[PDB]
Amino acid sequence: NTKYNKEFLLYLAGFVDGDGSIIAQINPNQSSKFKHRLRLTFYVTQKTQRRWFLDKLVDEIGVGYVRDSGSVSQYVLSEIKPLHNFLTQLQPFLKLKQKQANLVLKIIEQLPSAKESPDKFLEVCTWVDQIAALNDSKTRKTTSETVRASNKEFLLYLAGFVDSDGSIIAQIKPRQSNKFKHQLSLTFAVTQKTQRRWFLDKLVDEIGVGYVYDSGSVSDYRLSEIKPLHNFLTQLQPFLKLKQKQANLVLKIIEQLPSAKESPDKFLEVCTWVDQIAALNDSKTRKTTSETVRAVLD
DNA sequence: TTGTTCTCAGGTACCTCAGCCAGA
DNA sequence: TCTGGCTGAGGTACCTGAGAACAA
Ligand SMILES: [Ca+2]
Ligand SMILES: [Ca+2]
Repeated sequence: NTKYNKEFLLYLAGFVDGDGSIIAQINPNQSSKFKHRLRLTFYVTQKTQRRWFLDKLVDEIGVGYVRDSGSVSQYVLSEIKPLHNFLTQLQPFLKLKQKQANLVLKIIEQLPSAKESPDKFLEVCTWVDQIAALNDSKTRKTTSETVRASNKEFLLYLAGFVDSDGSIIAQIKPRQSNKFKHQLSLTFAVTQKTQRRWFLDKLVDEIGVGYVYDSGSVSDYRLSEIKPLHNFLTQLQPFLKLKQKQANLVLKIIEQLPSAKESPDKFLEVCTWVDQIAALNDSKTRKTTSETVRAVLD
């Protein structure tokens, strides 16, 4: 049994709450004693361009594997002993997926019994149900019914959730009344299905600043005020693993706003910093760029 | 002339299942 | 009959922009 470092577990619990998945399944199976086979899996998905991150996990956790699916990759752990050992250690730090974790640990321990009785098996399948109910389940076929046949601790965890479900954005917004016809915009955002808004609300309390906004079926925590933002990113930046470049770039920009609102040179140079931030992001619908701002030649 | 609030939306990058096979 | 490595995809729940309007 490997013991995992607490700091590793804090960050990881956040990223897992963000991009991870804790899953239990009943596999239709003729060979199986009860025509069904239970699978338990922990997943971390990420764009293949960042599979190094998932490759790190394999090394740090020390078990599991990484697979590709064209554009997107996954870390996967289904081996039972190690899975229980890992989840046992991770669950105290989970906030969104903690109930799932614990249910998967219960199932794992009750296994030996489940396989030696039709009735014990059934009960266990009703835990798989529960887990699926907790997840954003949408394509599940085989169900049990079928079978009837401390500030550093918060910043480490918050870095994790931010590296996964969050976004550090910098924008150049076209505007007539602006001295150089464009307005700089910096934003820290965290996104979440509106049914977990209570979580983005918690952030407003813990961070001290910002607001939660709703739209369609999702909500955002957003932070755009130049001061608070600089304060926050200065604190949070040491603990980021995917978005550290973006965080610094935003701090470097904020520090050079003074001299940027003075000369068309500094302004256009700071615009290239915005370009770099979007390059680093998974940018897809960006319109106004620095080259655009180079119409300032007019 | 600037900062900020508040909502919307394109295009995925996730999540959460589905399943087959070889080995012991 | 059991376990773990490996593969495919449905349908969002995110990310990362956009811009109109309020408040200075
Ligand atoms: Ca998520
Ligand atoms: Ca992500």
